[PDB]
Amino acid sequence: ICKIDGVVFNQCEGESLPQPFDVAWMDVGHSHKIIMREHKTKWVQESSSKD
Amino acid sequence: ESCDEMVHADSKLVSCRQGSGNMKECVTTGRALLPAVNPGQEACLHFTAPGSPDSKCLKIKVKRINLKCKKSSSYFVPDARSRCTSVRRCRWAGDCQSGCPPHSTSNSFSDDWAGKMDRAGLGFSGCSDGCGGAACGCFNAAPSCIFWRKWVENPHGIIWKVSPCAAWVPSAVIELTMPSGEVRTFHPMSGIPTQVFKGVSVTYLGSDMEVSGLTDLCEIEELKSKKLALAPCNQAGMGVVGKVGEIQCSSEESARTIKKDGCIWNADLVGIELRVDDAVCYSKITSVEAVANYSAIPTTIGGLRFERSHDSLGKISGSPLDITAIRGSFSVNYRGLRLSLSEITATCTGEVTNVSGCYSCMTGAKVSIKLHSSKNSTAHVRCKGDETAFSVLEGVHSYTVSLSFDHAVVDEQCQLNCGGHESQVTLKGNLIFLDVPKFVDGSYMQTYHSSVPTGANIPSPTDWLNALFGRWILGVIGVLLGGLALFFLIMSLFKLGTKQVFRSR
Ligand SMILES: *[C@@H]1O[C@H](CO)[C@@H](O)[C@H](O)[C@H]1NC(C)=O
Ligand SMILES: *[C@@H]1O[C@H](CO)[C@@H](O)[C@H](O)[C@H]1NC(C)=O
Ligand SMILES: *[C@@H]1O[C@H](CO)[C@@H](O)[C@H](O)[C@H]1NC(C)=O
Repeated sequence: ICKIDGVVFNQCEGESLPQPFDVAWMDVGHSHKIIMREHKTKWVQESSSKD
Repeated sequence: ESCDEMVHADSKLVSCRQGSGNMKECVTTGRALLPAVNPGQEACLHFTAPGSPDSKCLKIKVKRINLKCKKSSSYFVPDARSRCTSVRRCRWAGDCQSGCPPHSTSNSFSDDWAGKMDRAGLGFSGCSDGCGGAACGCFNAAPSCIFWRKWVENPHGIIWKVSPCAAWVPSAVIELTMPSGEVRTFHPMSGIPTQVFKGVSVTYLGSDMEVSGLTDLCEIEELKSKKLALAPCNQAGMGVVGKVGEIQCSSEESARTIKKDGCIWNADLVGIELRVDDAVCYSKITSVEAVANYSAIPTTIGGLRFERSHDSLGKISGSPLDITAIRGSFSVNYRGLRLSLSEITATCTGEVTNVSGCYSCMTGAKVSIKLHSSKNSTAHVRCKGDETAFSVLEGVHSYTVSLSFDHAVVDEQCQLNCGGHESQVTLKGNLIFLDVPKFVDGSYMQTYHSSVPTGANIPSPTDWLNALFGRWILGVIGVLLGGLALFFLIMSLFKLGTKQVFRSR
């Protein structure tokens, strides 16, 4: 992966056109997104008052 | 260069016509056989037409005779890693009441896992159990459903090419040149067709040479680093785990990616062992440094010395000491070919101006012949003892060929003819004799050895005592007188020495 919607990600020597690529992503509050492939999730209820 | 071992098996076997107005040919089909030749020779195939006086030839060039094997199968084995994940979803429904998979549900993907990718590959999605309570993540004393998916990856992308074989039949290279002008090369096998090029189906024959340490060997090679090795490899898809033969795929394009549709794995290639909602996967796939002895390019097992010969469609070779095999003849087949014949040959005459070489030995005696004619390559030399045919050019040039002689002083009169006109030539010169070279350290055999002339192994009385005399009676008398004088002097010296040793002790 070199560029995502006109955003520089890595340093490559040959560019091309955008291509559909299935990949997961998540936001943490920064500008750009973070894509990941190997991740372990855990669902906790905690009986919070927000639910 | 030179040529020998003529056949002329199907002379005058054409059914042509006027030839498009002036002269042409239609077809020349038959069957012939070429005997064994030494590495670095040419086997000419001269045709004879009933109408045309002369025709062209077909030279067969052999450079190396290496010990290779056949190609039973071909596949690529990529490198794999250990990747896995897990989840800790709560039941919260009637899905994880007692058991997560009712009887056979293995597709544990609720449209959320990362398995639907092009870089993941394929694997086995299992399930596990969890605990209950405030510390376990839920609010019910009941086990939870924990699903896990494991898959292999290949970050680097090392590609290997393995080709199992258990024949190891002799083979060689052939640089064939057609009489029309096309020159190509191909690698024939011991009894296997060599992709016949417009009728010519010359094959190579062996002598059923025995082996000593060739039982389970393959030709596994590497593509990126171009590293070779010799080690017992696996068999076709039906294999056993414990040695080479890990997850394969269809082709080289399917080797960088471990996706499905071409990749085949049997069972028990990746282990999983979880303790508490972790699902950590350990590696059990053996690397390259886990197989048996795993010989490399430098191999000296027995008399065979396996090397890496730079060649197409094959990178495995090897050459033991001089074997001097019995027969290595070929089998040339004909299906269809034509050659343009002019039938307009005119007067031509040549002569001999140089003669040199060895005795009846490996390289032979090279004799250069000079000719002059108006056509391009209308010539055919025939003489007693040996027959040699070659090609010339238009005009006057120099051409060097080699012949086989069985006499020290080569002084005879051969007949030379270029097409239809014939003439006479003569040879006069001095030749030498060279024996079979010996073995020396630092030098190893490259391809093979065919044969060495070791029949006579005796000095001929005619050639000997020739340069010492030249007159012969005078020389013999002088040598005898000198020998007698030297013998008398040495006897007198010995008598004086014995007299000095006896007395004055
Ligand atoms: C190489 O394989 C094993 C590895 O130790 C060894 O015992 C054997 O003698 C070697 N040669 C073979 C199998 O030809
Ligand atoms: C014959 O061979 C010798 C040795 O190379 C060479 O000097 C001489 O020119 C040759 N003669 C002809 C006629 O080719
Ligand atoms: C003879 O050989 C020369 C080599 O260049 C070739 O050009 C020519 O066409 C050939 N045939 C002739 C001269 O009839």
